Amino acid sequence: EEQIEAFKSIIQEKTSNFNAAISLKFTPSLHG
Amino acid sequence: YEDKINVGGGLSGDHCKKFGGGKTERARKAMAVEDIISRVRGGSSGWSGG
Ligand SMILES: *[C@@H]1O[C@H](CO)[C@@H](O)[C@H](O)[C@H]1NC(C)=O
Repeated sequence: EEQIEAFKSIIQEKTSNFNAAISLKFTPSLHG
Repeated sequence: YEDKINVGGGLSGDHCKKFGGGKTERARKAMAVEDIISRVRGGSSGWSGG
């Protein structure tokens, strides 16, 4: 009698996030 | 920063990785051989043979 078994499992994940919060406000009539 | 001239700037990054690996291997082997031979010089042709 002969018997053999083989199991394999692989999982891959890669997150990514990139904020950008930049504001401009200027007032010395003139306004910005 | 701002001085009454204003300069604006802002950045925020986020990175993440999730890796996974799994392996399984199973082997099962069995071998059996049995032989039984009986030599009988009893003196019976058919009945002794049986
Ligand atoms: C933005 O910033 C927050 C807090 O710092 C962070 O959790 C997130 O991963 C960033 N990126 C996004 C929301 O895309």
